[PDB]
Amino acid sequence: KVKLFRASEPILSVLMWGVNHTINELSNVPVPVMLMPDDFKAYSKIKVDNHLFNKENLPSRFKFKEYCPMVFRNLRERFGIDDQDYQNSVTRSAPINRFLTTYDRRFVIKTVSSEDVAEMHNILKKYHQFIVECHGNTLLPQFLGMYRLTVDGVETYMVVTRNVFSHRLTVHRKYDLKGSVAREASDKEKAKDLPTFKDNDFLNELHVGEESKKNFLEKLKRDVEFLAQLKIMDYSLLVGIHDVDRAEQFFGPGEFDPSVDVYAMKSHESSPKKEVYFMAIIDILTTVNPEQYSKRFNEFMSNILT
Amino acid sequence: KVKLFRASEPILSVLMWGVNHTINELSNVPVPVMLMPDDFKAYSKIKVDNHLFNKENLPSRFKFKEYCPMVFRNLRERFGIDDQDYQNSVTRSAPINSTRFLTTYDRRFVIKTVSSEDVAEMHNILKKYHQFIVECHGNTLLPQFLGMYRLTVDGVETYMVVTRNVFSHRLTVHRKYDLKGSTVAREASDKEKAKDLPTFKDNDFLNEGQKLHVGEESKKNFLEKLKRDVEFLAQLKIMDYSLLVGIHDVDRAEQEEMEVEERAEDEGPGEFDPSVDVYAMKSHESSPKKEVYFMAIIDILTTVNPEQYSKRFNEFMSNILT
Repeated sequence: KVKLFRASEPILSVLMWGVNHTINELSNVPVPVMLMPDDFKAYSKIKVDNHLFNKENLPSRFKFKEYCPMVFRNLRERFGIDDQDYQNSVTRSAPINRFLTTYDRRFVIKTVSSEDVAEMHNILKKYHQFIVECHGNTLLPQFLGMYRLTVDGVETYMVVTRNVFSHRLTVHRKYDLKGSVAREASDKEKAKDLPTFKDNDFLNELHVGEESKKNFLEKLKRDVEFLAQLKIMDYSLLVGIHDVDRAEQFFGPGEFDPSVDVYAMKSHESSPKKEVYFMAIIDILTTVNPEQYSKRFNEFMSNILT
Repeated sequence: KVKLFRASEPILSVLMWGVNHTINELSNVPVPVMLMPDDFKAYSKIKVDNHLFNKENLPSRFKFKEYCPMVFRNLRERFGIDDQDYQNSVTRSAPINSTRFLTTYDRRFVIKTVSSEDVAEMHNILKKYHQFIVECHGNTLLPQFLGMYRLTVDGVETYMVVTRNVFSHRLTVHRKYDLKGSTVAREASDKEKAKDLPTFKDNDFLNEGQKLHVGEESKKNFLEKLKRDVEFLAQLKIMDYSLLVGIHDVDRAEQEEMEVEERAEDEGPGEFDPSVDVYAMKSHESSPKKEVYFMAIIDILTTVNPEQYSKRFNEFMSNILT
């Protein structure tokens, strides 16, 4: 209950302090009957300027800013995420390795630009109403919070999402898929321990059954169609495969809580390999178009599952 | 759980918010082995700029600064005050009037509005004051300093010093005095005398033939505390403090209470916890009316000399009681 905010970097400690502060503050704000237009233009800003006090892990001076806190708190609720757990995932231990992850791997913390923040504000209302409408059952990124950190006079923007991958299960194959032209992974990329394979890598070489294919493709058509309405493109389908048998060499094989690992789906019983898949849409912020991009994306993702 | 910080004035909302905030933050600072010189020069500053957010009770923009929070946390500890109790006494409901003399809703603590010179003086005296509080284990008639803050609302600064209440947080004061020992005239004004609970002075107590019946055990303890506190004040450049004296009539309270329950109809007793009401003395057994007194030294921040003022203070206050 004594929360030091020890971290590898001052910036991370400031993040921890900041989520802590803002989440607490929000625990002193009543959950409204509904969001109002102003909430979509609102923010909190804090400037800390301490002196000879509590400088073990935190800087003496810094700034923290949370964009649209009522909206993100409502999003958090809609995604079945308790403010307290969110807070604990950020504050109990330094987030880890620009893409970061909370120590418990539940949440991804992505550094962004000023333009991503603007874009976010631009789509936030429609995004929220869409989340409401789909009861949070979506394949889009699930945005949990958005922050601006000012450390040493240097502004850093962050967006917090639920992890596409399991927070426990090891991912054994990564693909990033646009359905696009053509693209592959490099010698530079095929070098890594975790290669980000691509469309050509995948087509060169997913078994969930026809009901799962139904619901997944349903979700996808609805999300990709929403993305085309907002006239967005160049996003991908992030796909990760956990090979159950490979991992076997408290515990639980291929075991996971689908209320937590939200994008996880298991192999059909008559699958060649015992496997768990993770599939979501990413990169929705920053000679074709949405209609063409959206529909092509759909064709491709469709001929990916059986 | 949901603390709204609702108040009569924005300034009070900021105070509630500020105490809540600083105590919470201190909850994430390890309590140390011994206070360091740095702790006596230290402070926390926070600037809040909320835009279209949380603006029902709080100002959108305000600043809160706490002076030397490690030291006042330690003082709180040495005075038997738990941080959470403190924080709750400030946040659960708005502090009430008695700026510039405020009380928490539960009558436990006093919030005084002070000058920047007063804050500066506190800083001059804080190390020695803390040392004294240490070597006397909190048993003192001096003001018991619990925190010191600067609030900024609409560009305007306000400084506050929080103290433990001299009076009981339950037992109601039926008559009060401010005593100095001043050979000079010390009298209550027609203004003050017209008030509901006038604050009487030296010649008011002398003329009224007032005396407080505590019996010698209580009296010796008290005179010993006073002697040491006043010598401590004289050690510094300190003079012109007063003895605040509150008198609570047990019977009179009983009557008031009776009238209350009797109104409700149509529409222990004189006891006190000495760990909470820290300046409180029961009337002696063989004493006229059953009273409870509250006696503390106040006003120590802002021809005769401080040593002399100290001995004279002490003599007058010896004579105040039997």
